[PDB]
Amino acid sequence: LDNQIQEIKESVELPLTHPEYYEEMGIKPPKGVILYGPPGTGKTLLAKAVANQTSATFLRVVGSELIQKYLGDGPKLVRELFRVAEEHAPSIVFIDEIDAIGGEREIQRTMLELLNQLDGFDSRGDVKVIMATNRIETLDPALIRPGRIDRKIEFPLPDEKTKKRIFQIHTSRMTLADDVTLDDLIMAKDDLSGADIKAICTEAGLMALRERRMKVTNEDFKKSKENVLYKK
Amino acid sequence: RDKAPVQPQQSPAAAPGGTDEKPSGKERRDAGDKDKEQELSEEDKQLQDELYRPALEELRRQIRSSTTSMTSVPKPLKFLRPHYNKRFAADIISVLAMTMSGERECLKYRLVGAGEVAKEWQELDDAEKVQREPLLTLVKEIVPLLMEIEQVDMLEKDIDENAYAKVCLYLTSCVNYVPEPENSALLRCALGVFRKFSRFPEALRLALMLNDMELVEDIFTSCKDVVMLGRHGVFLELSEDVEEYEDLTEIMSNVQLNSNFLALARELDIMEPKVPDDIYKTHLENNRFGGSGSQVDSARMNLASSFVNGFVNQDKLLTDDGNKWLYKNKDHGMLSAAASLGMILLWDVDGGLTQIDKYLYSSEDYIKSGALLACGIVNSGVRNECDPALALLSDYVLHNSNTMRLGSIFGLGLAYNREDVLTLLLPVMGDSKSSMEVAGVTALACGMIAVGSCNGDVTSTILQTIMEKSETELKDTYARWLPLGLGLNHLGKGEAIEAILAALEVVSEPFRSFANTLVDVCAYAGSGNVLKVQQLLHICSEHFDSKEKEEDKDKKEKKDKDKKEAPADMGAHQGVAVLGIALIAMGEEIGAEMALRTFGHLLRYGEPTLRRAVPLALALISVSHDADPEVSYNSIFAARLAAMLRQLAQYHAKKGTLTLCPYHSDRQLMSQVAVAGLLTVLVSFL
Repeated sequence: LDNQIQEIKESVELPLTHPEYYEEMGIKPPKGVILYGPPGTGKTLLAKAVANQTSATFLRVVGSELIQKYLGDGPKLVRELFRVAEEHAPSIVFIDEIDAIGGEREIQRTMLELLNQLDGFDSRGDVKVIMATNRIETLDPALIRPGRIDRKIEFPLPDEKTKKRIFQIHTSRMTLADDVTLDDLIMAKDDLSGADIKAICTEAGLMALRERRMKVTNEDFKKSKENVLYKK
Repeated sequence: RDKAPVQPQQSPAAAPGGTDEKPSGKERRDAGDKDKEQELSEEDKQLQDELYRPALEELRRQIRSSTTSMTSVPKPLKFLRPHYNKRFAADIISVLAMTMSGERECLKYRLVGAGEVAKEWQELDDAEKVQREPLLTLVKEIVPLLMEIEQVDMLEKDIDENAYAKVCLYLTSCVNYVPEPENSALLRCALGVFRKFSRFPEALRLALMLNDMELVEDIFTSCKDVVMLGRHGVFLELSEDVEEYEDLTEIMSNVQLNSNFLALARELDIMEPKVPDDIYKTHLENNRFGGSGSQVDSARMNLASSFVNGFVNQDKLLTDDGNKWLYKNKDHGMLSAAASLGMILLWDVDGGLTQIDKYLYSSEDYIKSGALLACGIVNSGVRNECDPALALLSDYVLHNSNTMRLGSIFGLGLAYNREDVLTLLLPVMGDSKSSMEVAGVTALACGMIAVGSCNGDVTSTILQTIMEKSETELKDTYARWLPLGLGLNHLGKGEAIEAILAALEVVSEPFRSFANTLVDVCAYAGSGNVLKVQQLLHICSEHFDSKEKEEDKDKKEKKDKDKKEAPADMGAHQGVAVLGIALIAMGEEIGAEMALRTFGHLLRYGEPTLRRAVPLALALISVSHDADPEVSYNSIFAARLAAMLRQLAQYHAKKGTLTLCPYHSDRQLMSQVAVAGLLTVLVSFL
């Protein structure tokens, strides 16, 4: 995913960073990109959202829970996002785990309000909005043609290779034994996303916490596998 | 092993049992004991017992130092005279001698005020020079000159650890927490160890804090010895104050042996490199001359267009944009616009005379007076523009040469302990014109002449302006800007008792109490003296609402370095100015997100003096984020003061006293536009 991360890096890191080939070029795509992946779970999407945290302002709003937890006030918080995104623009607007549509007719008018209001109706574009969701087919087609004009990226299905690589990244911070092999894991699993391997990591470190040990023998790795293997 | 064989050894009092048992405790002393030394309750009876008694003193200080004590621990060491890179040496020397000698140096440093603690202090100094872990033995031995022989005794090989670490954390913590009288030893012994060492600009910061005349001579024979050159002349001229560059130009005008520091060091060369390279490396467009020079109208934004002209900068189109632009202008705007050509020509000395010569001795009084003001603005070492203005000076009632006294006394103060300009200023303060800016630029000009003096002075200059200040109790603005120059003459002090002398002879009803609190402000430039911070908290609640403004306004001068505590609850107050006080306390700092976060609340106000006051620091603190709060001001208004000040803020965007005076004098903007004729000539802008 090196090209997939350097294309979002070069895509959204062109404004306000390395500006000698952005404002002199006369392009200015002030719309950001749209992220989605079959694994989802915000692991790769947060590993790509963290690639922009180096020199920028980060703003993470996960899901529409803060909207659907009270009376239907509506797009007023989105207008607040337009006044804070207008009076203060370094911040890339990063929205992860978009499960608003999944009332519904008010999500269509705050979707038309963020679509219409996001284009920069009063200025020459003002804020980059990177969107991240789990499924791209459930979203209404109103955000596609008017909103997305620059680029949207798709995540391929590895089946084996980035299951091994995602295992390597999930187990990079953790400690894996020598006898813990990878072929039986990437092979024994059948269409399991990053959340399930994050769950077997969760039973690895959590079941290691059950015995208050930092090391996980193979026998304790299958006995630890039984924890979420029974819980899931 | 178990304590069964070795525990009852302390019960007998036989001398051989001690003289062989104690070496066994030295062999087992690598970890102290098997445990936390729970023998105290059984061996404490041995205190009264007296051959090898210093070894019993070593065991006694070992166990008493081991468990707990504050004064009885180092007594066996001062009576012991220690005698007879290892783990045992790190244990009994490093931590036990570190805490032991630390509490002995603290208890004897605060108790009595002998040579025993000096010998122990030098022995620990050498042993920790062997240990080589800096900043901790240093930070412990700061309080116990001793530090002089400590540094010159320690500084042999390591340069950047002691210099960078010790001088960095001990200079910052010395100006923050340590009182002033030790900073002089920091500066003198740092002058020694930095005199032996290279990288002279650190000793030039020692000249920034010392303000000494021998340091610049030693650093000019030493910078001359090591041949960048013009760059260190540039930040040399930036670092140096008013005194040491004139004493520098008199001793180097005496010899200097090469004529090149007489060429560089006194005029034309902290400007000669910048302006051609500024025109070369920078490229500013014309849509700000045209746009920012297009939203101006109503003869006040026209004054913001004199601000455009003087403070716009490569391109000089608005400078030569036809004529009648100054003819449509007003009188004090004719002063500001006549001085604007002085601001556009801080370079081109030869071109300055041939550009201002048209506006010189013209038909209009403000054109010639603001023209001489321009002559004072354009340079600071020409000193050939004096005679045509100085000869005309005498007016004794109202005449033009009093405005030429504004622009020429103020512009000559920008050009400048002289002994002819103040003797010329004697009939100036003796004249006592109704124009406020006469005594304004008199006090400010003689103060800029007197900033950085040797512990100030109480001479008949400022004594004379105090007596003639209290002579006429009229136009309290005199009682506001005269203490400006008073406190400017107070600047440069290290131990001046001028706060007590003024506490005696400048105290009266509230027409000189602003002078008293101004001497209190300028006499406390900043050190570790938190007694004046709780005094600040106590007198902050005074019923008089101006000593709150300046005395509370001193916060940005006092704690200007430790800016993490500078954000306070001044915005949460409900007085008349306090929000203005914090608003000024922002200043021109780099302006992190917290400062602009304070400008979120300070930006939105209803009073024209605070809404007028916010864009000044809002645009000084930020010199795709500059013009956005400007459009926010366009959303606020769309009066004249706020519009002129917000365009003036657009032009603002695009402990040196030279940057501290202009705005502390500017704290009286809430008056007529006559003061705004002196608002344009602030030299604090780089």
